Amino acid sequence: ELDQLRQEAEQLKNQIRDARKACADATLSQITNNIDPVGRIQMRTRRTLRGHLAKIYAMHWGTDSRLLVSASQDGKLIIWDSYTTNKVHAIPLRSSWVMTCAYAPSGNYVACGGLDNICSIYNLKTREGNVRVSRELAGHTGYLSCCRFLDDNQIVTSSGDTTCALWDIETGQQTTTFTGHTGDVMSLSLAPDTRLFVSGACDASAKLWDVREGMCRQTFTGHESDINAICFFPNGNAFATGSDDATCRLFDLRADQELMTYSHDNIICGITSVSFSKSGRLLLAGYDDFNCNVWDALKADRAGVLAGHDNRVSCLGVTDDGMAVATGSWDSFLKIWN
Amino acid sequence: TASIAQARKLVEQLKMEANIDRIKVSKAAADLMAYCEAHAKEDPLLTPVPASENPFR
Amino acid sequence: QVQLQESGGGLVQPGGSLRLSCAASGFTFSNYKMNWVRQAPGKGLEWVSDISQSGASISYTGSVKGRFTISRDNAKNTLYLQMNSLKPEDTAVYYCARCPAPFTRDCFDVTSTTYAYRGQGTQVTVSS
Amino acid sequence: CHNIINISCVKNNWSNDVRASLYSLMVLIILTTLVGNLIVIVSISHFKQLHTPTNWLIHSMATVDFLLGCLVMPYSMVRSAEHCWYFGEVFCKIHTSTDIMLSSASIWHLSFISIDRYYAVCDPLRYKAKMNILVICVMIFISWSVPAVFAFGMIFLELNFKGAEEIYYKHVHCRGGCSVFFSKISGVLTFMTSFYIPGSIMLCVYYRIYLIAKEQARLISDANQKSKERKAVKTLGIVMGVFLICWCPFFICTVMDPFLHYIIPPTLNDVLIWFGYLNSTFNPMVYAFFYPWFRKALKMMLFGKIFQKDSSRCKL
Amino acid sequence: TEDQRNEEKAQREANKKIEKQLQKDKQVYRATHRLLLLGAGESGKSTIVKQMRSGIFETKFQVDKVNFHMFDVGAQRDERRKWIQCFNDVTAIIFVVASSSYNMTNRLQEALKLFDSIWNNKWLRDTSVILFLNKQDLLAEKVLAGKSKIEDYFPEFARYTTPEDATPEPGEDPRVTRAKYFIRDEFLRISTASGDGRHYCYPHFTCSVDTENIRRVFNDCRDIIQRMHLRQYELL
Ligand SMILES: CC[C@@H](C[C@H]1COC(N)=N1)c1ccccc1
Repeated sequence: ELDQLRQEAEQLKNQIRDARKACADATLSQITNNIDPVGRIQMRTRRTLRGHLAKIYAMHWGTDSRLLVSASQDGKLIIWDSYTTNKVHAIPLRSSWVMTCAYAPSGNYVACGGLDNICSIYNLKTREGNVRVSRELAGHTGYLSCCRFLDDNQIVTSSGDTTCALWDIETGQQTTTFTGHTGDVMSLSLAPDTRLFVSGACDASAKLWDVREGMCRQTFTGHESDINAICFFPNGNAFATGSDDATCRLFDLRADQELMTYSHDNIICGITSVSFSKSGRLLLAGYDDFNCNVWDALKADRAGVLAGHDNRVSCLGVTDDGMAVATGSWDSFLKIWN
Repeated sequence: TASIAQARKLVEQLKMEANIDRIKVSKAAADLMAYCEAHAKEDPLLTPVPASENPFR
Repeated sequence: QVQLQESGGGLVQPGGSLRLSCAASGFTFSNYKMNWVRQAPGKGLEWVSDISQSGASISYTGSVKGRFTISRDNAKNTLYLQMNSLKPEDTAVYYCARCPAPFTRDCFDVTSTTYAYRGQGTQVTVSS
Repeated sequence: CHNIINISCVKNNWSNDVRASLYSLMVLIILTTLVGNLIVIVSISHFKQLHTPTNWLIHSMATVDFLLGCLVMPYSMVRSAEHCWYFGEVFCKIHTSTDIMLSSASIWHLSFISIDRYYAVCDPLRYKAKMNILVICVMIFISWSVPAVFAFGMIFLELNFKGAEEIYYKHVHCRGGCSVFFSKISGVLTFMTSFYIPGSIMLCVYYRIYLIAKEQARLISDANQKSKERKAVKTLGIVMGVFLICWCPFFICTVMDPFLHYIIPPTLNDVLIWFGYLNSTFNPMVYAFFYPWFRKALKMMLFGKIFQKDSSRCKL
Repeated sequence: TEDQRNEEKAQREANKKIEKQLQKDKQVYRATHRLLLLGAGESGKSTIVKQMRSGIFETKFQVDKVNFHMFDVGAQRDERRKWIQCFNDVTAIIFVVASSSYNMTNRLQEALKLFDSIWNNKWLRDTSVILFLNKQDLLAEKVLAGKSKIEDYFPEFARYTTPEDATPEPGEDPRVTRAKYFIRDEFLRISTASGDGRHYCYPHFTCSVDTENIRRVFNDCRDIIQRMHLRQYELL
């Protein structure tokens, strides 16, 4: 009787593939052929934030585009003032393995997590004047890979136990849990309206979840290996994922299918972080070959490179105003380009 | 075994994903194109701004 | 979509010969080292054989070398395991696996319980 | 050496063509010493990766050699190619004093690099804990200072002449110039402070390192077998042969002069002094250029032409 | 602009304090060696841990004034391709094996292949592996009792002979030690095969309880560091 359901699943997959093929009247390149190229993009470092002891693995910008937060494998969660290079805070972590980092949109709270299964929330502006863990969200059986705030209260975490979760911090219980994936979950991205968010997994598939209802609305299976990074298009109707296939790929949500591929035969290294600019015309990517790239998201041509790191670009992020792009690397440095 | 339940949930979720509305890839590409064209004037990375207004200088 | 489908299996009297064919679609076959693993009835998954990108490097589990012959055809996007002179303990569910990443000699989790790039496998029964 | 009244400054018995070639060679030596040390002092400070404490000795042994090339060597170039000072007298003592200071600083930095390597391969677990920035900066300071006092209190205070016959001292002047004169007591004292102690430390510390490397090669070969007799022979041969051949001639000929009343004809003085200076030229060629990491960083400096291979796109 | 100057001086004071604390923490961190306690199933990992004395369990033992970390990665799923990349900065990967589990599924080729996978990983080409082989007593007992089918289960056991340069402790006749030494040329075969000179394997076939078990991790974290230092100086 199991095969009786496998046949129905195969038939439904065939229907989905037929619908996607019917809906692909043309590709992005045929309609972008007659557009002006972005040209060469030369941007050089503007700040180098030093003070970390081990390979920095995460980072996040504040909504004001000035304050920054970075997390390193030495146990330090440092909050920089990127404009002046100053350190506004240095939070000592209980566990030296911190795989994520998140600056709350209001700026009040910060979040970290890693191989300790626990997402620690730090209150930056207690009346006392110091930083103390507001709450340790526990209930994951894997390792936090990326956590992002929806508000000062709620938070969304992705864990290596093949599930995501939406936590209510005021109580510590998982408001909802997302269990659709079949491999690890290695990254996240929240819609500008925050009603949807996508998770990239190690099953070579991205999934789109609705935060309220809590079930995968769509699954995107264009990749062929582990997905290490994911970010939306500023308008929320498309997103881009980087994998160990050594290719970024731009999927769309309303077409429910892959739109474009960004790869080069000379590149076979894995991708570790992707980001867009304030307009979405530049897909920055961070590879394992010590450098980055800047693709014209509509031409798929390499509009530029960012080669100033030594070991690995472990996280990469553009500010909410687009004025800068910070790359935190395994050489224990953040380089703020522009 | 729980494998039958897993298969049932997978079939249900495929049914849930197969019954959504889609638009031609031309339409989605045009929407992304229009967004990039409209917001190109507000992207400092795409169109560099003078070093006077660049706070990181 | 990564999709590995196995064929060949069923009853084979001891000493008989069988052939397992793995058809792989949804990725570039010639870039990933391909493994054959197995799960015996009641036991856990047990690595059986491997074959590297080009087919030049091969390796078998202890109780299999000289008895199973593994090969791959990259033009047809296919993997092959010729099971010769079967023993009763060789009955199991055979699984076709691919290493998680391209251009690597490491193949970490093909034996894991919830690998994503592994096929549904085929049953091999060995008894009169 | 038989003093006189009126010194003959015309003693430059050379043809214009040959003394010009000598000038060309010497200024080549100057340019090499300037450029190599400038590279090893700019690049060790620019890249944030090349900031480990052990690199702040090579970045301070490059400063001494750079200073030696800048404000010392040319004033000996002229003295050697013309046998006549042409820069006065008060610039004489403050020249043969800064020369001693900088030579001793260079050789002391060599000895301290050897000490650092010893604590690096004879106490490895407690290496980064004990070779912290504080101790290494203390080493820099002592190396920079102690020679400074030992030179400016031994030359200015005419203590090298002290304890020796003044007739032989004014005689040892031989028209004066800046022929450095070392009395027996001062000669051996400088031989010990500047060369013998740093040299003995370097030898007693690199013998152990070479022995450890040979033992480690034996173990590795025996284990994983299923080098010009080593990679420790070639590199340590460079590191110690350059130092010996460049420095030992001068000091052996300098402490051997006072006892034997040797006139040391000036050609030997010039050639041995210039071997001494070749040591400062070569220090960066064997302590910073010889090692890959530095070469790779320098290549990354010139990134406008070369493109990395991204691990050479390795594939089985 | 005066309030701007006040805010700038306040931020610089905060930066000075933060940098002082980070310098102290660096003086404490550079003198701390990390480790990892990979367990290939129920192979020791429960008694061996107590001689080095809910995710990463971090213990902090101190041998001869040196500060060793140690990270018993537990509750992590059995899918290591992603979190085994985060331990590339450790000085060693203590790999515990059940050397008596050869003929017991297979816990000796799901751990003998895990070593191969770790060895050839592009991020762990630099991380050495200290290799404990627990239950050697059980292995030898089974071999002496005739339970050893390592001649058919690992049928490449006929050409094998006890290395004439052996060091067999009393009670292990030449034939019984054939097992404990048989699972030393397999991991050593993998190490010899792949090979780069950058990372090394240290086998320590011992029983499940001994005080010579922190003195082995220490004595090999000393040699890993010596070799790493002799290599970065182009010295060997
Ligand atoms: C001029 C005397 C000087 C020798 C020159 C040769 O090369 C360098 N570097 N110094 C000296 C140094 C140390 C001890 C005694 C004398």
